[PDB]
Amino acid sequence: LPPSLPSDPRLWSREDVLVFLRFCVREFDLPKLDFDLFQMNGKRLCLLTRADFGHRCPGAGDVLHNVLQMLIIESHS
Amino acid sequence: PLGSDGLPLDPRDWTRADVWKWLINMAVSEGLEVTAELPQKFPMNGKALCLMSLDMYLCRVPVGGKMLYRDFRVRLARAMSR
Repeated sequence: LPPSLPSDPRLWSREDVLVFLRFCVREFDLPKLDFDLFQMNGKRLCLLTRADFGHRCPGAGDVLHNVLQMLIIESHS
Repeated sequence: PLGSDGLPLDPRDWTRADVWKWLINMAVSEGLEVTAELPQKFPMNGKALCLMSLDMYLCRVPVGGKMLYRDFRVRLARAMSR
C-alpha cells in the first residue's frame, strides 16, 4: 500500500489510519465505510478485536482486521 | 478474459459484482434458496475472498459455506497456473 505509511501500523497517526481504510475500501471493493467510527491512531486501531471491526464494518470487518494483524506480523517478519 | 459463466477466469480480477454473481450461481448449482441476503454477507471483491479462511465462509453461510470456499479455491488454483 502507500509507501508514505510507516511499516508498523501501531505507529500510524490518525490520518495514516484513514488512508489505510480508504485504500482498503478501494482495494477490496467494500461498501462506503463510516469513517466517524475510525477516528483513532494506529495504536488503538491495532487493539480493536475482530468483533469490534465487525461492528464498525458489517460484512467485511473480519477481513480488515486480519489484514491489519498481518501487516503487524509483517512489520517484524 | 471471462469464463463460460460471465465471470473472469482469474478470481483475483473479480469485482464485488462478480463475487455476487458467483454466489448466485453457486446457490442455484447447490440447490440453495436464492436470496438477497446471501450476497449481502459478502460485500467485497475477489482480492478479499483470497484472504478468507474457511472459517470466515462458514461464519457467513453455515449451511453450504464450505462449498463456496472449496469452489473459490479451485478457481484460484487453476488461475495461479500462469
